[PDB]
Amino acid sequence: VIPWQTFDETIKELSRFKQEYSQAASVLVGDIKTLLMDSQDKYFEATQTVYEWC
Amino acid sequence: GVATQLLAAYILLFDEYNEKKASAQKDILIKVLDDGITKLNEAQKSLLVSSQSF
Repeated sequence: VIPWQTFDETIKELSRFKQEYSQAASVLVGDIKTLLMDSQDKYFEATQTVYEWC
Repeated sequence: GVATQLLAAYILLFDEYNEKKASAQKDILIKVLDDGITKLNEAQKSLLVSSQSF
């Protein structure tokens, strides 16, 4: 009359969805942030070198 | 610190044209500038790598 086992297992699958997706997402987001900072640094160096020549 | 004193010595000793220390002076200037440019470029590249490290 209270299928609490099935209820809890449902909640388990539901939570496990969001666990997996947070896990997959945040790593790649951090990779993006790294590449953004790297491109920034390359840009700074290139512009600096040009300006110093000019 | 060395550069600013060498250049002041250049201005002071060559207000006029002494022909005797003329040839040595060019050697001194070439030596100090070829040293300092290399120093500065290596320092900048090291700082760039240090910036990229984060």
